[PDB]
Amino acid sequence: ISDLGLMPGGRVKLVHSALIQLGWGTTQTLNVKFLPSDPNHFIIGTDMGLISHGTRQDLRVAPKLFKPQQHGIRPVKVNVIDFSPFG
Amino acid sequence: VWDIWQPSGPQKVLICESQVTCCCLSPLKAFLLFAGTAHGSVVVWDLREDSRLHYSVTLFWTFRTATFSTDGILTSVNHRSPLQAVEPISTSVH
Amino acid sequence: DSRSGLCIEASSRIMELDSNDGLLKVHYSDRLVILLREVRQLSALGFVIPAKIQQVANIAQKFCKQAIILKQVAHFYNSIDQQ
Repeated sequence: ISDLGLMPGGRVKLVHSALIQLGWGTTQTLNVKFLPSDPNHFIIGTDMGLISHGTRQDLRVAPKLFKPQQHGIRPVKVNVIDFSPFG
Repeated sequence: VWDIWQPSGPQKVLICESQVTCCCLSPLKAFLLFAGTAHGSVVVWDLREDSRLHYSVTLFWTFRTATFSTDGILTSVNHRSPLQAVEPISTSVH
Repeated sequence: DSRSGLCIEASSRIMELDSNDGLLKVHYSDRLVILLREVRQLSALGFVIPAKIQQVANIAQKFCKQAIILKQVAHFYNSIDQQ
């Protein structure tokens, strides 16, 4: 099964989990951004006002979360994530 | 699809059936173009393809439509959940 | 009153669209969007979520997922048609 062209498919699949620390109780994500330097690292932001860190290969390198010098929650609903294109 | 330095007029165009978002390009060369569908499926067009077997119009300009979406063979990777973002992961070291 | 009463699942149609164009007819598109926002905002704001809302919210997810795969099947068919 394919289109009537000469094109690849989607047989390969890998799945990774997220929101372990974050998770009614069911939470979601809003945005993801990977690290240009080592694309195996990435961060994910959620509506609850926090951003988590993780990677693909070694999933225990630094499983910390990012937070400003604030308290409580402040669900600022982060909507844009980027990376500084420098060293 | 168009370029900054080129004169007036799009260079190419891709088409789909449902709402398209979560779009990105190939970082090594213009081989594929990727996009996430609003309804959770994933599509990719073949960029490095000649113009043939596509509906053309006069005034010439020719359209291009070619992808096999995850709408076909059923699987779990779709997770039946809208997508938020896609990104090319340049980690192939195998 | 009107949105917990056995939400009717989405169904596709091809009889009214006898032009080789299958379409999914979602009935309660509002209920889904509302409940999704409902639980998300109540959680973020530190508000209590009544049992009634959590039951239907979990159900609403079921409807959303099923509606999407139905669209996928329709899209697959529609692709076949175009060929």
